[PDB]
Amino acid sequence: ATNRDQESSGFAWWAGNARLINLSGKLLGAHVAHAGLIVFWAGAMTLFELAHFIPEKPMYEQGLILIPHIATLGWGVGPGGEVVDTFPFFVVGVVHLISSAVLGFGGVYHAIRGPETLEEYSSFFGYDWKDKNKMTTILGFHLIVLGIGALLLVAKAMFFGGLYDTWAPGGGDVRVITNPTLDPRVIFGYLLKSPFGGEGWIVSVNNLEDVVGGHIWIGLICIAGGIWHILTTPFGWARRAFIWSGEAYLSYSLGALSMMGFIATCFVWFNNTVYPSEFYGPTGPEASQAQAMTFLIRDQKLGANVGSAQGPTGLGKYLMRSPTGEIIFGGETMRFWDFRGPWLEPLRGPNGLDLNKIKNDIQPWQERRAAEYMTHAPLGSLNSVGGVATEINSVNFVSPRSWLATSHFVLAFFFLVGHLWHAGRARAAAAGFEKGIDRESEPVLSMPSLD
Amino acid sequence: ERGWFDILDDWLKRDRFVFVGWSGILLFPCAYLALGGWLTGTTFVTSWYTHGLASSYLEGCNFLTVAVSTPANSMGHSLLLLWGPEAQGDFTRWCQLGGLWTFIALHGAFGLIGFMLRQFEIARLVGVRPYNAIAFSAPIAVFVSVFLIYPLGQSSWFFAPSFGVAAIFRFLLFFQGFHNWTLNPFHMMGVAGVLGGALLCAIHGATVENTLFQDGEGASTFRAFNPTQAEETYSMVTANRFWSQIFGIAFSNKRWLHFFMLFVPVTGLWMSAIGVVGLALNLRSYDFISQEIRAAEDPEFETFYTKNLLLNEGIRAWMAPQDQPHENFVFPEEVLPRGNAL
Amino acid sequence: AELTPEVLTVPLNSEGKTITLTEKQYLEGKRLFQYACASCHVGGITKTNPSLDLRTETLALATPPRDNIEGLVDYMKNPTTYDGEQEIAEVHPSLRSADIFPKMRNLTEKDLVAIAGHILVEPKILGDKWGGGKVYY
Amino acid sequence: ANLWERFCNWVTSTDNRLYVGWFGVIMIPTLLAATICFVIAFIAAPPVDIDGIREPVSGSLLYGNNIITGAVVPSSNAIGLHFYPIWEAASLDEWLYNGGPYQLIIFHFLLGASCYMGRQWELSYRLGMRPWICVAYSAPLASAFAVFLIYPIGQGSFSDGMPLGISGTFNFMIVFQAEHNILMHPFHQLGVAGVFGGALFCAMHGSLVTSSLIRETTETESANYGYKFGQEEETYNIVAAHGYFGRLIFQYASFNNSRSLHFFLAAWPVVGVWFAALGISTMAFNLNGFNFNHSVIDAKGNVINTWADIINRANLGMEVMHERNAHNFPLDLA
Amino acid sequence: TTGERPFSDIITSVRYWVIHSITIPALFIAGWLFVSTGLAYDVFGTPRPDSYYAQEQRSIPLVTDRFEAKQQVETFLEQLK
Amino acid sequence: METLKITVYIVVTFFVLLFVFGFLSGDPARNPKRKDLE
Ligand code: CLA
Ligand code: CLA
Ligand code: CLA
Ligand code: CLA
Ligand code: CLA
Ligand SMILES: CC1=C(/C=C/C(C)=C/C=C/C(C)=C/C=C/C=C(C)/C=C/C=C(C)/C=C/C2=C(C)CCCC2(C)C)C(C)(C)CCC1
Ligand SMILES: CC1=C(/C=C/C(C)=C/C=C/C(C)=C/C=C/C=C(C)/C=C/C=C(C)/C=C/C2=C(C)CCCC2(C)C)C(C)(C)CCC1
Ligand SMILES: CC1=C(/C=C/C(C)=C/C=C/C(C)=C/C=C/C=C(C)/C=C/C=C(C)/C=C/C2=C(C)CCCC2(C)C)C(C)(C)CCC1
Ligand SMILES: CCCCCCCCCCCCO[C@@H]1O[C@H](CO)[C@@H](O[C@H]2O[C@H](CO)[C@@H](O)[C@H](O)[C@H]2O)[C@H](O)[C@H]1O
Ligand SMILES: [Ca+2]
Ligand SMILES: [Cl-]
Ligand SMILES: [Cl-]
Ligand SMILES: [Fe+2]
Repeated sequence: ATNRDQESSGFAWWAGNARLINLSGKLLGAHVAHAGLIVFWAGAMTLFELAHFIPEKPMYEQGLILIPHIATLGWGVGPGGEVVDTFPFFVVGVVHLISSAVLGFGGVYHAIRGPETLEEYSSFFGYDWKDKNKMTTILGFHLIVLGIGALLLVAKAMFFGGLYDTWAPGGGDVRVITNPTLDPRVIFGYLLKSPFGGEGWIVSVNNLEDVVGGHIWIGLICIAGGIWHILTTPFGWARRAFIWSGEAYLSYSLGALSMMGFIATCFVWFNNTVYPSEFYGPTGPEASQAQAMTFLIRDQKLGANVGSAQGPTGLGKYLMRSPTGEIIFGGETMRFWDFRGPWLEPLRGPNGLDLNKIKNDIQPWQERRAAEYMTHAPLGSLNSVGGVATEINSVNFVSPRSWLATSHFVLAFFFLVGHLWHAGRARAAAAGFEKGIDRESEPVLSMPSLD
Repeated sequence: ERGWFDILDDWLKRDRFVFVGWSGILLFPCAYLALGGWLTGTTFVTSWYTHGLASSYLEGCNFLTVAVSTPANSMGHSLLLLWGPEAQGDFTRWCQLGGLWTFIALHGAFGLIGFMLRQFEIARLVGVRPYNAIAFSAPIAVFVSVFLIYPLGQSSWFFAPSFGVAAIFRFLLFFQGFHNWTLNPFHMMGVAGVLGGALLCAIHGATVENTLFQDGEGASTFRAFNPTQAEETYSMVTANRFWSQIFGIAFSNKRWLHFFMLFVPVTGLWMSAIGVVGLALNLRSYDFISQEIRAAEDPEFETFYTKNLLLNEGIRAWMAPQDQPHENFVFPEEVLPRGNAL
Repeated sequence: AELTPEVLTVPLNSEGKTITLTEKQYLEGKRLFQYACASCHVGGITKTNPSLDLRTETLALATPPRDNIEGLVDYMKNPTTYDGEQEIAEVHPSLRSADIFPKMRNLTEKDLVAIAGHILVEPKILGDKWGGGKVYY
Repeated sequence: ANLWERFCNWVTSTDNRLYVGWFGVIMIPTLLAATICFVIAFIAAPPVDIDGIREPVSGSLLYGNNIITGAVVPSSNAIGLHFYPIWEAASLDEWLYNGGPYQLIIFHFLLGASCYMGRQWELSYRLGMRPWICVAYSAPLASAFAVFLIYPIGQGSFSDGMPLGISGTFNFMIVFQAEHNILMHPFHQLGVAGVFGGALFCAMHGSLVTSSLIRETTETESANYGYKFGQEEETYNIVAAHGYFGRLIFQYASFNNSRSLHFFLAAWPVVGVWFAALGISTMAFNLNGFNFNHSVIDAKGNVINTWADIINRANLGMEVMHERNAHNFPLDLA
Repeated sequence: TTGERPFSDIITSVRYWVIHSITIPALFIAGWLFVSTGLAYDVFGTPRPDSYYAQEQRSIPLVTDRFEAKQQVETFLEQLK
Repeated sequence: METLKITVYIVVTFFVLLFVFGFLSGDPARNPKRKDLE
């Protein structure tokens, strides 16, 4: 029992996985077994979703989060996002499920059967956390893998069927992307946009050409930096700025993952291009704008001049100006005038919403789409009663956007706490006082008093 | 003199797994019956005849919505004894009339007395100062002011809090709509005591845990402490320097620090109890007269104070008919206060 | 109180013929109403047009009358405006527009009767709560 | 000894009466800016059109407020989540009308308070302490982010951020109950257990240590003079405390290890407040409290009210009256 | 220690489980039957799903007198046909 | 307003650089125990 109790290792059972820090072979086992769990869930959850899936209901009425990811990639769907073939969903699930047994097998082997340390067995697979050269080489391999992964999305988009394009003329459809955006002023210009309203930083990406071209740049960048980090070793300025230890490296990744979880939270909440509303339901901004549109349409059909209807506050009942003058929907949805969506843009002119188009060009499919999104607003209770908090039981609904945004905010928050925990501890362990103050060497006793 | 009294004293004070004591003769039956009454009532007993509410697992409620509800308003402040003139010894009627509520409230009151006597009794036998009992006066002040004095000032027990999760939430919202209780400075002091006490709890625990002396070799620092050691397990000097330089001030007296941790939440609860005594009589902090005079005359004058009263007015009108069924409020749709559209 | 055959007896047509639903039909009507209709009609109101509700008194004064099984079954095939003047299949779910309202694709004639029966029975149970909105919650 | 190294040694010096440090270099100017603007605005700012409907709310003392009703009012609903620094306004008078000060205060405050958390880590490193006091501070810090930043983002407007005022706080809480039924959300319930339990264990630890102080003084003097700052020996008898409290409940319900006792004191309120912060942060995306409205139905199908339905009636009253001129359409979807 | 037998001793002893493999399910089944026989309703006076209202009434049988409260409830119970 | 904007941009940039170069300036070694961290 090497390092498998508190006396040998110094770590109690509730910190038991810290006993693995310098047992690369068992540590390898733990990581591979865990990746098997991830792949297992992806496969099993997909199959569960498929078994419970009725093609006639919108995905967002059915508690689906994985099939929408597959459908967005262009598998199983046709014009308007209608499901034409569930077999791709089946394949994706089965293959992930079968693969998890391979990963589970390797993980269990390395964890309990194989060599506990790898340094004696193989200098290629062995590593020391303090070997800055080996650590950047391992990092380099994984950057190359990630860069290949990004290029697979490009290959799917350009050569293997395309992607579902909510903006496609004629209602949304799978479309092959032939001219991805390669202009670095466009691609990197997303990175310097303000993150505030009307700008939205990278969350604002609104067309597939930019999405695909962004993954070309990211693929190349990851492969290049992966080669760079194989061939190089950290420079002097980098050496002096960081802590070089297993726990420190963990803490940096925890920081990175937390940041990504917060970005994913906003992506799914605001973006309706790579999270199409056909599959995920309308965004919150979208459903609120859809209500204004619904009642503009109803009232105009009854004979109202919606352009000149003065509401109780003096602002237009249906239409008003944004603070920079654009014609926008009135009422409380004035806050959401930055929303763009395929069902609304046909009414947009150079000055914002165009009164002539509103009076003459509103098509029945737009009225349908707005009434659907208004009645599937992302509001609902924890027990999945859809609607405002005061609504009665009847509708079993919580938007996928709410499920995905709340879960990933919670996970991102706790991963930020984990970064602080492990970065603070890595710093203290490196400097040598993570177990407490040495009584005979208490630093404050050697310092001058403050007053 | 070793009579029966002293022999009984001997037995009551034996060092056993559960200490009993003289106080235990009051504490154990009363605590057991109050808890047993709450479990019995939330599992099997209705509120249909007193409130018009289902309130038991038997009826389909869950852990959040079960309650032992207060008696009907027409019972007044009746003790509602099982053998009293209302139930007249009939256990089923007694349950239907709300007898379990006074049963829980009264055995609970005497159970609380017994727990505090237990704190005095054990403290006297072990030889410690009785500050734990003194601190426990604050939960007693809260219980007595909210569950006894408040309804005794009102029309009947019906307006006391009912013993359940969602029933207590309704009690919070009633106090906002009718009493404007958030505006009351005695509640504000209670909030300060409760949040400040939670703050002291977090900060003291974290400070000790992060100024520990390295008194062992393991990475788990819990093992490096012996209950009989004479040394402080953490550095008061290092802790004092940390907070002086982070916050400006710090504790330097460890006895003051732990008295203060007693003082802050105990005082807060006592202050909140006083304000609730005022609410027993509807002696509310409802309004600021100067604000009302200005706003009556100047229809452009708006503050967060006037915004909240409109919310209170909504709470009163929309919840009163269902929440006070004995009053028979019929409010036609046209009289209900509502903003535009909603 | 109990869900009796009296409660489950509703007008079949305008001429005064009644039909008595089974408890299974009523419960099936409730499930299908939730499936296909409650996103806009929960509680008997109409979220996208609150002027029109599903109260029987409102349905009686529609053109043609909708306060009976045949009128409601016809509405789900070929819905009209309240005065009968216009056909609104293009913006209201119906069998005629099952291509654009896919949830209507797997409704059968028997399902339409059950949904219709639910709409006619619920006010007999709920009184003002049905079609009354938040005032009666 | 060049000038940059001199500056770095002063910044990180453990001898300054107040530690500065690298986090402090950001902390000090941002907190000063937020404090100065807050004080000026609280006293003298003119009314603010919070809900974007040209209906200004008076928040400052000079415009008819006292300490309890005063507030710095959130920026206008017409601005939503747009960035509104002073230089985006045509004049100070426009900026004041539209609630500009709110944005300036909370952005500088959230930066400053995040750096306050880093500063707690930083000084613990310079003094050779363990590092996790700042992890306890993350619980109140996450809560401020929840009501000033996260909740505005999910709802699409800083006008639904918490006002910077006493009665403004109450308004925020009441409307929150109407729109999310937060009382019925288990994360708020865990938060209540966090702060109720925190206050209980605070009085508990205080009373037990005070109850077992070792006699070192006469009755005419404060028992606090029995402890001397820096002394080596503990000032109370934890064995007598454990002996009392173990008998109050039972022996195994009591702590005799001061280290795990104090860890428990840290963990309970910090974890509870984390859950409270996460409740606000996830109700920001409209995953609301449990809805049992009309959950209980009799044999005929009559609704049988529970206490949940009475709560609903109260919530409706708050819903229909809040922001009484701001809604033109029947659903308050944000 | 206070002299009683340690709990860990007791609950890993075969004799404990010989006794409690009977007494635990027996109590559970007694509680089940208290409900399934309908006895819980009659002990406590709790309405069954079909006894909250009469068939056509929608008013609560609310107690409105202090000293005739018992007779009021009995009268409400008669009116259930 | 433009002068205000340039001023704030310059002020913010100043303090951010101090922060970054500050932590780049051998910060792991600024502790009371082990300096040799690199
Ligand atoms: C993803 C979660 C995860 C993973 C992958 C690991 C992995 C590991 N843990 Mg950790 N641990 C975890 C969670 C995890 N742990 C949790 C939640 C706790 C708190 C309870 C701990 C507390 C803890 C302690 C205290 C210790 C470890 C140790 C270990 C290592 C050795 C385990 C061993 O020898 O058991 C031997 C156990 C068995 C032989 C029994 C069965 C084990 C197998 C793997 C069951 C697999 C079943 C599976 C269905 C079979 C699939 C086969 C199929 C694919 C063909 C191993 C790498 C030990 C260590 O560090 O050693 C140096 C150690 O002392 N862990
Ligand atoms: C990739 C992420 C990651 C990895 C690899 C590690 C790895 C480690 N952590 Mg870190 N940690 C992380 C993220 C991570 N952590 C996050 C996000 C947080 C914030 C919560 C922490 C907070 C943390 C603390 C406070 C501590 C560690 C510690 C450790 C070490 C011992 C871990 C152990 O044995 O736990 C054993 C696992 C358990 C005892 C089980 C935990 C059970 C959780 C709480 C249940 C959660 C509920 C679940 C999600 C849903 C309910 C399920 C239920 C219904 C069945 C190990 C090096 C310890 C350390 O410092 O060692 C150096 C330590 O004291 N971690
Ligand atoms: C990314 C995470 C994620 C998200 C966003 C979803 C979302 C969804 N799931 Mg999925 N699922 C997940 C992971 C996720 N799931 C995992 C890990 C499993 C395996 C357990 C499943 C297995 C699963 C099944 C079997 C089903 C779903 C269903 C659903 C839908 C309804 C959810 C519901 O009602 O929850 C109810 C809400 C809760 C249970 C609240 C959980 C509270 C947790 C315990 C708090 C944990 C906090 C934190 C992690 C711990 C911190 C501790 C601290 C000390 C550090 C919704 C679309 C349902 C569906 O509609 O399928 C189509 C369904 O039947 N899911
Ligand atoms: C990234 C995860 C990972 C890593 C770094 C290792 C590393 C190691 N393994 Mg382990 N192992 C793993 C996962 C991993 N394994 C998995 C998933 C399984 C189940 C299949 C195993 C089952 C296993 C056994 C039975 C043994 C090892 C052994 C070893 C050691 C020697 C291996 C060697 O020299 O192969 C040389 C390299 C090759 C043969 C090339 C293989 C190419 C693969 C099979 C094709 C796919 C490549 C492509 C990148 C895959 C993409 C997968 C992705 C989509 C998830 C080495 C330390 C040996 C050992 O421990 O000695 C004592 C040993 O006997 N492994
Ligand atoms: C997983 C990804 C990853 C990781 C962990 C690393 C890690 C490392 N890189 Mg490598 N690198 C990568 C990918 C990665 N790299 C890729 C894809 C490329 C190709 C572009 C490179 C090209 C590269 C070069 C040329 C160098 C490194 C170097 C290093 C080392 C120093 C890191 C550092 O100081 O950052 C700290 C970050 C900075 C100092 C940037 C400036 C600070 C700004 C102001 C922070 C801004 C933050 C702000 C919130 C940004 C938000 C988003 C923004 C874009 C708007 C470190 C070991 C250095 C090294 O030692 O090489 C041997 C080095 O010279 N990397
Ligand atoms: C190390 C360790 C651990 C961990 C472990 C793990 C984590 C493992 C993993 C594992 C895994 C991860 C496993 C997996 C497996 C899998 C499998 C075994 C699968 C199978 C499949 C199948 C058989 C399929 C089937 C089918 C088909 C084909 C079709 C459809 C239908 C169905 C589904 C039926 C613990 C913590 C315990 C502790 C101790 C140590
Ligand atoms: C894909 C895609 C795209 C693109 C993208 C990109 C291109 C990205 C990039 C990105 C990037 C490029 C990022 C970056 C990041 C960075 C970071 C995040 C950094 C950090 C840093 C740090 C953290 C540092 C720290 C420090 C200091 C400051 C001082 C000294 C010490 C230390 C080092 C600690 C787009 C949008 C078009 C569209 C969609 C898709
Ligand atoms: C009232 C009254 C009385 C009494 C009675 C009694 C005394 C009773 C008792 C009763 C009891 C004594 C009952 C109990 C019950 C219990 C239960 C019902 C429990 C349950 C539990 C559960 C359900 C759990 C859950 C959980 C938690 C809480 C956490 C952890 C985890 C778990 C999930 C496990 C007499 C005759 C004198 C007279 C008349 C009146
Ligand atoms: C917008 C952000 C831009 C970030 C740019 C990142 C580029 C990285 C290059 C950093 C430059 C290297 O230059 C860096 O600064 C100065 C050089 O005088 C040194 O500065 C410091 O040195 C040592 C560190 O041991 C300290 O004791 C000393 O107080 C200080 O002078 C750093 O040790 C060196 O690493
Ligand atoms: Ca390398
Ligand atoms: Cl309001
Ligand atoms: Cl509106
Ligand atoms: Fe203490």
